[PDB]
Amino acid sequence: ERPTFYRQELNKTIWEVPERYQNLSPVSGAYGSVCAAFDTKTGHRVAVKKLSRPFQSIIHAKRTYRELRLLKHMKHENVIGLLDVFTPARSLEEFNDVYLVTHLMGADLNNIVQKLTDDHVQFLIYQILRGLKYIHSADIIHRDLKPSNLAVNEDCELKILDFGLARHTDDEMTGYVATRWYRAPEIMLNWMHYNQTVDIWSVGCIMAELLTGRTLFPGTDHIDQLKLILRLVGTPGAELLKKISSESARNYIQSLAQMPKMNFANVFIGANPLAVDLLEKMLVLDSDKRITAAQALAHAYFAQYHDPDDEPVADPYDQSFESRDLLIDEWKSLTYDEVISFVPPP
Ligand SMILES: NC(=S)c1cccs1
Ligand SMILES: [Cl-]
Ligand SMILES: [Cl-]
Ligand SMILES: [Cl-]
Ligand SMILES: [Cl-]
Ligand SMILES: [Cl-]
Ligand SMILES: [Cl-]
Ligand SMILES: [Mg+2]
Repeated sequence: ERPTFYRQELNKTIWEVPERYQNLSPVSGAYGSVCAAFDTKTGHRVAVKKLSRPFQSIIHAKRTYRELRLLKHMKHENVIGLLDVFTPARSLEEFNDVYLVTHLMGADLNNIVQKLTDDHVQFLIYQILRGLKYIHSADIIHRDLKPSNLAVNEDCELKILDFGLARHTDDEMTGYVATRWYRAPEIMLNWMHYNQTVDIWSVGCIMAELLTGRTLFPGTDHIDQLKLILRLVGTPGAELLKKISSESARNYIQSLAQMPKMNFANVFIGANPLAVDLLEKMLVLDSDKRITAAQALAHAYFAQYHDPDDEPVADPYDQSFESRDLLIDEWKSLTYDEVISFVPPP
Protein backbone atom coordinates (compact mmCIF):
# COMPACT_ATOMS: atom_id res chain seq x y z
CA GLU A 1 0.00 0.00 0.00
CA ARG A 2 1.07 3.60 -0.63
CA PRO A 3 2.20 5.42 2.54
CA THR A 4 0.61 8.61 3.81
CA PHE A 5 2.63 11.75 2.96
CA TYR A 6 2.88 15.12 4.77
CA ARG A 7 4.12 18.55 3.64
CA GLN A 8 6.73 20.93 5.11
CA GLU A 9 8.61 23.98 3.79
CA LEU A 10 12.36 23.21 3.51
CA ASN A 11 15.26 24.54 1.41
CA LYS A 12 13.12 27.10 -0.48
CA THR A 13 10.51 24.54 -1.53
CA ILE A 14 7.73 22.28 -0.25
CA TRP A 15 8.93 18.81 0.74
CA GLU A 16 6.31 16.04 0.73
CA VAL A 17 7.54 12.82 2.41
CA PRO A 18 6.12 9.65 3.99
CA GLU A 19 5.16 9.84 7.67
CA ARG A 20 7.96 7.44 8.62
CA TYR A 21 10.51 10.26 8.16
CA GLN A 22 10.43 12.72 11.07
CA ASN A 23 12.36 15.77 12.34
CA LEU A 24 13.63 16.99 8.97
CA SER A 25 16.45 19.55 9.17
CA PRO A 26 18.55 20.97 6.30
CA VAL A 27 22.12 19.72 6.04
CA SER A 28 26.22 21.77 2.33
CA GLY A 29 24.94 21.17 -1.20
CA ALA A 30 27.73 18.99 -2.57
CA TYR A 31 25.43 15.98 -3.13
CA GLY A 32 22.21 17.93 -3.81
CA SER A 33 19.48 19.53 -1.68
CA VAL A 34 19.58 17.37 1.45
CA CYS A 35 17.83 17.13 4.83
CA ALA A 36 18.69 14.96 7.80
CA ALA A 37 15.82 12.96 9.29
CA PHE A 38 15.00 10.14 11.69
CA ASP A 39 13.58 7.03 10.00
CA THR A 40 11.04 5.55 12.42
CA LYS A 41 10.76 2.27 10.49
CA THR A 42 14.48 1.44 10.84
CA GLY A 43 15.76 3.57 13.72
CA HIS A 44 18.51 5.14 11.58
CA ARG A 45 19.40 8.76 11.06
CA VAL A 46 19.14 9.19 7.28
CA ALA A 47 19.86 11.71 4.54
CA VAL A 48 16.87 12.66 2.34
CA LYS A 49 17.72 14.29 -1.01
CA LYS A 50 15.09 16.10 -3.10
CA LEU A 51 16.22 16.31 -6.71
CA SER A 52 16.19 19.79 -8.25
CA ARG A 53 14.49 20.00 -11.66
CA PRO A 54 15.02 16.30 -12.47
CA PHE A 55 13.36 16.30 -15.92
CA GLN A 56 14.00 19.83 -17.22
CA SER A 57 16.18 18.74 -20.17
CA ILE A 58 17.30 15.56 -21.90
CA ILE A 59 20.67 15.83 -20.13
CA HIS A 60 19.03 16.31 -16.72
CA ALA A 61 16.48 13.52 -17.28
CA LYS A 62 19.19 11.03 -18.27
CA ARG A 63 21.34 12.12 -15.31
CA THR A 64 18.44 11.48 -12.92
CA TYR A 65 17.95 7.98 -14.38
CA ARG A 66 21.72 7.29 -14.14
CA GLU A 67 21.93 8.29 -10.47
CA LEU A 68 18.96 6.08 -9.55
CA ARG A 69 20.29 3.06 -11.50
CA LEU A 70 23.74 3.36 -9.87
CA LEU A 71 22.46 3.76 -6.30
CA LYS A 72 19.99 0.86 -6.70
CA HIS A 73 22.83 -1.44 -7.80
CA MET A 74 25.42 -0.71 -5.07
CA LYS A 75 25.15 -3.33 -2.27
CA HIS A 76 28.50 -3.46 -0.42
CA GLU A 77 29.69 -2.59 3.11
CA ASN A 78 32.26 -0.06 1.83
CA VAL A 79 29.99 1.71 -0.73
CA ILE A 80 27.02 4.04 -0.24
CA GLY A 81 23.71 2.24 -0.82
CA LEU A 82 20.06 3.18 -1.31
CA LEU A 83 17.72 2.83 1.68
CA ASP A 84 14.58 4.17 -0.05
CA VAL A 85 13.32 6.13 -3.06
CA PHE A 86 9.88 7.74 -3.28
CA THR A 87 7.60 10.20 -5.07
CA PRO A 88 4.30 11.72 -3.89
CA ALA A 89 2.87 11.21 -7.40
CA ARG A 90 0.13 8.61 -7.77
CA SER A 91 0.60 8.20 -11.55
CA LEU A 92 3.16 8.70 -14.30
CA GLU A 93 1.12 11.66 -15.57
CA GLU A 94 1.62 13.59 -12.31
CA PHE A 95 5.24 12.44 -11.73
CA ASN A 96 7.59 15.41 -11.22
CA ASP A 97 9.76 15.06 -8.08
CA VAL A 98 12.19 12.34 -6.94
CA TYR A 99 13.47 11.80 -3.38
CA LEU A 100 16.45 9.56 -2.45
CA VAL A 101 17.21 8.22 1.06
CA THR A 102 20.68 7.08 2.26
CA HIS A 103 22.48 6.70 5.58
CA LEU A 104 23.39 10.07 7.07
CA MET A 105 27.20 10.75 6.75
CA GLY A 106 28.84 12.37 9.74
CA ALA A 107 32.49 13.01 8.94
CA ASP A 108 34.62 12.47 5.84
CA LEU A 109 38.30 11.53 5.65
CA ASN A 110 39.37 15.20 5.48
CA ASN A 111 38.48 15.71 9.15
CA ILE A 112 40.45 12.63 10.21
CA VAL A 113 43.50 13.44 8.06
CA GLN A 114 44.04 13.08 14.04
CA LYS A 115 47.35 11.27 14.59
CA LEU A 116 47.01 8.27 12.28
CA THR A 117 49.07 5.20 13.12
CA ASP A 118 50.29 2.85 10.39
CA ASP A 119 47.57 0.46 11.55
CA HIS A 120 45.01 3.18 10.80
CA VAL A 121 46.43 3.67 7.31
CA GLN A 122 46.32 -0.10 6.66
CA PHE A 123 42.64 -0.34 7.66
CA LEU A 124 41.43 2.76 5.78
CA ILE A 125 43.20 1.93 2.50
CA TYR A 126 42.14 -1.74 2.81
CA GLN A 127 38.49 -0.67 2.96
CA ILE A 128 38.85 1.69 -0.04
CA LEU A 129 40.36 -1.15 -2.11
CA ARG A 130 37.69 -3.63 -0.94
CA GLY A 131 34.95 -1.26 -2.11
CA LEU A 132 36.84 -0.49 -5.33
CA LYS A 133 37.23 -4.20 -6.20
CA TYR A 134 33.42 -4.42 -6.00
CA ILE A 135 32.83 -1.24 -8.04
CA HIS A 136 35.29 -2.28 -10.77
CA SER A 137 33.79 -5.78 -10.95
CA ALA A 138 30.60 -4.12 -12.29
CA ASP A 139 32.60 -2.19 -14.94
CA ILE A 140 31.93 1.14 -13.16
CA ILE A 141 34.69 3.80 -13.03
CA HIS A 142 34.40 6.15 -10.04
CA ARG A 143 36.58 8.97 -11.54
CA ASP A 144 36.53 11.23 -8.43
CA LEU A 145 38.05 9.44 -5.43
CA LYS A 146 39.31 12.05 -2.92
CA PRO A 147 39.14 12.47 0.88
CA SER A 148 35.86 14.46 0.83
CA ASN A 149 34.15 11.51 -0.94
CA LEU A 150 35.09 9.00 1.80
CA ALA A 151 32.75 8.84 4.81
CA VAL A 152 34.32 7.60 8.06
CA ASN A 153 32.71 6.86 11.43
CA GLU A 154 34.04 6.67 15.00
CA ASP A 155 35.15 3.03 14.57
CA CYS A 156 37.27 3.89 11.48
CA GLU A 157 34.75 2.22 9.13
CA LEU A 158 34.64 3.71 5.63
CA LYS A 159 32.18 4.11 2.73
CA ILE A 160 32.79 5.44 -0.82
CA LEU A 161 30.41 8.27 -2.00
CA ASP A 162 29.67 10.23 -5.26
CA PHE A 163 27.66 8.35 -7.93
CA GLY A 164 25.57 9.75 -10.77
CA LEU A 165 26.13 13.44 -10.10
CA ALA A 166 26.92 16.03 -12.76
CA ARG A 167 30.30 15.73 -14.46
CA HIS A 168 32.78 18.27 -13.15
CA THR A 169 33.09 21.49 -15.14
CA ASP A 170 36.23 23.03 -16.63
CA ASP A 171 36.05 25.83 -14.07
CA GLU A 172 35.72 23.40 -11.15
CA MET A 173 39.07 21.92 -12.24
CA THR A 174 40.94 25.24 -12.56
CA GLY A 175 43.73 26.45 -10.30
CA TYR A 176 44.67 25.48 -6.73
CA VAL A 177 41.76 23.08 -6.16
CA ALA A 178 41.43 19.71 -4.42
CA THR A 179 39.08 18.47 -7.15
CA ARG A 180 42.11 18.05 -9.45
CA TRP A 181 44.91 17.02 -7.04
CA TYR A 182 43.82 13.33 -7.01
CA ARG A 183 43.24 12.93 -10.80
CA ALA A 184 45.39 10.58 -12.90
CA PRO A 185 47.52 12.48 -15.46
CA GLU A 186 45.97 10.75 -18.49
CA ILE A 187 42.50 12.04 -17.58
CA MET A 188 43.71 15.43 -16.25
CA LEU A 189 45.30 16.20 -19.64
CA ASN A 190 43.12 14.04 -21.96
CA TRP A 191 46.08 11.94 -23.12
CA MET A 192 44.07 8.91 -24.21
CA HIS A 193 40.90 6.94 -23.66
CA TYR A 194 40.98 6.16 -19.94
CA ASN A 195 39.64 3.19 -17.99
CA GLN A 196 39.23 1.96 -14.40
CA THR A 197 42.99 2.23 -13.74
CA VAL A 198 42.50 5.98 -13.12
CA ASP A 199 41.00 5.13 -9.72
CA ILE A 200 44.16 3.35 -8.48
CA TRP A 201 46.17 6.52 -9.08
CA SER A 202 43.69 8.35 -6.83
CA VAL A 203 44.09 5.72 -4.08
CA GLY A 204 47.85 6.17 -4.21
CA CYS A 205 47.47 9.95 -3.79
CA ILE A 206 45.15 9.39 -0.79
CA MET A 207 47.44 6.83 0.88
CA ALA A 208 50.49 9.12 0.55
CA GLU A 209 48.53 11.95 2.21
CA LEU A 210 47.46 9.75 5.15
CA LEU A 211 51.13 8.77 5.64
CA THR A 212 52.60 12.32 5.54
CA GLY A 213 49.68 14.56 6.48
CA ARG A 214 50.28 16.58 3.28
CA THR A 215 48.77 16.69 -0.21
CA LEU A 216 50.98 14.65 -2.57
CA PHE A 217 50.53 16.80 -5.74
CA PRO A 218 49.04 20.22 -4.73
CA GLY A 219 49.41 21.86 -8.13
CA THR A 220 48.48 25.52 -8.65
CA ASP A 221 47.18 24.61 -12.16
CA HIS A 222 47.24 21.65 -14.61
CA ILE A 223 50.82 22.33 -15.79
CA ASP A 224 52.28 22.92 -12.34
CA GLN A 225 50.62 19.67 -11.19
CA LEU A 226 52.08 17.70 -14.12
CA LYS A 227 55.54 19.00 -13.20
CA LEU A 228 55.12 17.80 -9.60
CA ILE A 229 53.96 14.37 -10.85
CA LEU A 230 56.84 13.90 -13.32
CA ARG A 231 59.46 14.94 -10.74
CA LEU A 232 58.35 12.03 -8.50
CA VAL A 233 57.61 9.27 -11.03
CA GLY A 234 59.90 10.30 -13.91
CA THR A 235 59.24 11.53 -17.44
CA PRO A 236 57.60 9.05 -19.84
CA GLY A 237 59.61 6.66 -21.96
CA ALA A 238 58.99 5.87 -25.61
CA GLU A 239 56.60 3.01 -24.80
CA LEU A 240 54.11 5.27 -23.01
CA LEU A 241 54.63 8.15 -25.46
CA LYS A 242 53.30 5.89 -28.24
CA LYS A 243 50.07 5.41 -26.30
CA ILE A 244 49.30 9.14 -25.95
CA SER A 245 46.81 9.49 -28.80
CA SER A 246 46.87 13.30 -28.62
CA GLU A 247 49.62 14.51 -30.94
CA SER A 248 49.47 17.92 -29.22
CA ALA A 249 49.91 16.47 -25.73
CA ARG A 250 52.64 14.08 -26.89
CA ASN A 251 54.46 17.07 -28.35
CA TYR A 252 54.26 19.13 -25.14
CA ILE A 253 55.59 16.21 -23.05
CA GLN A 254 58.68 15.93 -25.24
CA SER A 255 59.53 19.60 -24.62
CA LEU A 256 60.33 18.73 -20.98
CA ALA A 257 63.82 17.71 -19.87
CA GLN A 258 64.02 14.04 -18.97
CA MET A 259 63.96 13.08 -15.27
CA PRO A 260 64.40 9.71 -13.50
CA LYS A 261 61.94 8.21 -11.01
CA MET A 262 62.80 9.29 -7.43
CA ASN A 263 63.65 6.96 -4.51
CA PHE A 264 60.33 6.61 -2.62
CA ALA A 265 62.08 5.57 0.63
CA ASN A 266 63.72 9.03 0.67
CA VAL A 267 60.40 10.77 -0.13
CA PHE A 268 58.27 8.93 2.46
CA ILE A 269 60.86 8.97 5.22
CA GLY A 270 60.23 6.52 8.04
CA ALA A 271 57.17 4.85 6.50
CA ASN A 272 56.57 1.07 6.70
CA PRO A 273 58.69 -0.43 3.87
CA LEU A 274 55.63 -2.41 2.76
CA ALA A 275 53.67 0.85 2.39
CA VAL A 276 56.50 2.31 0.29
CA ASP A 277 56.42 -0.80 -1.93
CA LEU A 278 52.67 -0.52 -2.48
CA LEU A 279 52.90 3.20 -3.34
CA GLU A 280 55.47 2.38 -6.03
CA LYS A 281 53.01 -0.08 -7.60
CA MET A 282 50.06 2.35 -7.58
CA LEU A 283 51.80 5.56 -8.71
CA VAL A 284 52.97 4.29 -12.12
CA LEU A 285 52.68 6.73 -15.03
CA ASP A 286 51.71 4.05 -17.60
CA SER A 287 48.21 3.04 -16.49
CA ASP A 288 48.56 -0.41 -18.14
CA LYS A 289 51.20 -1.29 -15.52
CA ARG A 290 49.48 -0.15 -12.30
CA ILE A 291 48.45 -2.71 -9.67
CA THR A 292 44.70 -3.53 -9.71
CA ALA A 293 42.36 -3.39 -6.72
CA ALA A 294 42.08 -7.21 -6.60
CA GLN A 295 45.87 -7.57 -6.79
CA ALA A 296 46.44 -4.88 -4.13
CA LEU A 297 44.18 -6.61 -1.56
CA ALA A 298 46.67 -9.53 -1.60
CA HIS A 299 49.72 -7.28 -0.99
CA ALA A 300 51.62 -8.00 2.24
CA TYR A 301 50.80 -4.52 3.63
CA PHE A 302 47.22 -5.73 4.33
CA ALA A 303 48.13 -9.12 5.83
CA GLN A 304 46.21 -8.56 9.05
CA TYR A 305 42.92 -7.64 7.28
CA HIS A 306 42.96 -9.60 3.98
CA ASP A 307 40.32 -12.35 3.78
CA PRO A 308 39.80 -13.68 0.23
CA ASP A 309 36.49 -15.29 1.27
CA ASP A 310 35.09 -11.89 2.41
CA GLU A 311 36.00 -9.58 -0.50
CA PRO A 312 32.87 -9.89 -2.66
CA VAL A 313 32.21 -8.87 -6.25
CA ALA A 314 29.10 -7.28 -7.77
CA ASP A 315 26.13 -8.60 -9.71
CA PRO A 316 26.37 -7.70 -13.43
CA TYR A 317 25.45 -4.07 -14.20
CA ASP A 318 23.81 -3.35 -17.60
CA GLN A 319 24.79 0.18 -18.71
CA SER A 320 23.55 -0.15 -22.29
CA PHE A 321 21.34 2.89 -21.59
CA GLU A 322 24.44 5.12 -21.63
CA SER A 323 24.69 4.92 -25.45
CA ARG A 324 20.91 5.21 -26.01
CA ASP A 325 19.22 8.33 -27.41
CA LEU A 326 15.77 9.00 -25.92
CA LEU A 327 13.32 11.87 -25.46
CA ILE A 328 12.75 13.59 -22.09
CA ASP A 329 9.49 11.77 -21.42
CA GLU A 330 11.08 8.40 -22.26
CA TRP A 331 13.86 8.95 -19.69
CA LYS A 332 11.14 10.09 -17.27
CA SER A 333 9.08 6.92 -17.76
CA LEU A 334 12.19 4.75 -17.30
CA THR A 335 12.89 6.59 -14.04
CA TYR A 336 9.30 6.16 -12.81
CA ASP A 337 9.50 2.40 -13.39
CA GLU A 338 12.68 2.22 -11.28
CA VAL A 339 11.05 4.18 -8.43
CA ILE A 340 8.00 1.93 -8.20
CA SER A 341 10.01 -1.30 -8.51
CA PHE A 342 12.40 -0.52 -5.63
CA VAL A 343 12.67 -3.19 -2.93
CA PRO A 344 14.20 -2.07 0.40
CA PRO A 345 17.18 -3.89 1.89
CA PRO A 346 16.53 -6.76 4.39
N1 LIG B 1 24.36 10.27 -5.50
C1 LIG B 1 24.77 10.14 -4.22
S1 LIG B 1 26.26 9.56 -3.88
C2 LIG B 1 23.86 10.54 -3.17
C3 LIG B 1 22.54 10.91 -3.32
C4 LIG B 1 21.96 11.23 -2.06
C5 LIG B 1 22.86 11.08 -1.03
S2 LIG B 1 24.37 10.57 -1.54
CL1 LIG C 1 5.11 6.18 6.36
CL1 LIG D 1 25.20 2.55 3.09
CL1 LIG E 1 5.74 14.32 -7.92
CL1 LIG F 1 38.91 16.34 -0.91
CL1 LIG G 1 29.04 -5.82 -15.63
CL1 LIG H 1 21.71 -4.50 -14.54
MG1 LIG I 1 32.57 14.46 -7.90
